[PDB]
Amino acid sequence: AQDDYRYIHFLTQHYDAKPKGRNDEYCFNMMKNRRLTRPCKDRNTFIHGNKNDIKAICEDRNGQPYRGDLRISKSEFQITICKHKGGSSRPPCRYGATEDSRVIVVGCENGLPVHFDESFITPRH
Repeated sequence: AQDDYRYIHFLTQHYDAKPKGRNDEYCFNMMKNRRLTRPCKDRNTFIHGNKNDIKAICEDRNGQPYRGDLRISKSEFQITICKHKGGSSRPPCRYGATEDSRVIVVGCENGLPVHFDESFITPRH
């Protein structure tokens, strides 16, 4: 069908793949690169994982319906949450990369995963 226009926006924003650095200057170089985080937008999750498996959170099986609209994934995805620590004004802002490795709640629009909830907590954290 080739419906690869819609959630490319989603996978630019959130999804990454290969955090080669899960540090601070990782997230600061992604602050500069992605540039939707000016003047230092604080929290922002990147997801790392298989790209086809992000797509297949909007199956129904491999991401089951949570709260009659939303999806909760099957697989634990890596999430590197660049969460801005320290002084929040001018660059160098830097970021507190707090990694979790957990199931994610996303939401689908159209039947493709568009939304990302950063609200989902595990009962471990």
